Amino acid sequence: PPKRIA
Amino acid sequence: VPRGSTSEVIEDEKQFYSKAKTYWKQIPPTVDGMLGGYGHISSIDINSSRKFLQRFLREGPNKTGTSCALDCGAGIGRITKRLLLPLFREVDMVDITEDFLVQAKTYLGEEGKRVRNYFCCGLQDFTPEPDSYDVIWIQWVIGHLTDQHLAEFLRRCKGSLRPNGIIVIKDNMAQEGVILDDVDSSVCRDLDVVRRIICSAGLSLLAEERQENLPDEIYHVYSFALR
Ligand SMILES: Nc1ncnc2c1ncn2[C@@H]1O[C@H](CSCC[C@H](N)C(=O)O)[C@@H](O)[C@H]1O
Repeated sequence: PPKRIA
Repeated sequence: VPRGSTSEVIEDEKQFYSKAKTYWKQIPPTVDGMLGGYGHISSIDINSSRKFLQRFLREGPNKTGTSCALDCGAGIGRITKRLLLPLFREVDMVDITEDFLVQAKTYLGEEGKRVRNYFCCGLQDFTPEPDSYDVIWIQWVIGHLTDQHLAEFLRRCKGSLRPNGIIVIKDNMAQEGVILDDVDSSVCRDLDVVRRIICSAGLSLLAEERQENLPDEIYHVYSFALR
């Protein structure tokens, strides 16, 4: 999915 | 040095695939599950995808047909429902997670009667029928395949396109390198890596577009149309 940049 | 290939970041390929399968098996079969807590961005996404696709549906020598689409990593059918079913006479879905394909039958409602094949399979194990699809839509799943499996899958996809058919990839892109997410067991690759893989598969770019109007904190998302 779309996701927060780690 | 940034990493340029999955072989630099995947310790154990069997485990890379098995962890991902376990992860999706425990996600709710909902839009918010498909979008990792970002279910609210779905309409922004679908609108942009529609505009993007419609560039290929104009009349002319190269017009992409509207008989059949393939939704890859389809999950419950978020994209099948809102983008593909309205535009394609039939749609096939492929996903690794059986619970999602079961939910799709409820989620898609009456229009879901035009979903023809529900294939429950990893992309890495899936060979689409030759000369079958006008559009092969691959969204928010390429990170689940190794570079070798992704290149191979794209080659098999190429052999399944009808005349004037296209493949669309829409996915998260890293600013630089190849970045492992060890929680969902996926990778995020930079645009150079993705283009390299596309080229390796004997495919060419028709168009590339950054997705606008996304939350600032997430990976950039791009669409590629290929043949
Ligand atoms: N190796 C693999 N082969 C096929 N599907 C996979 C896979 N690894 C993960 N998936 C599927 O990929 C999906 C990611 S969620 C995204 C769902 C859909 N593309 C959408 O944008 O709404 C899940 O449905 C999950 O089961």
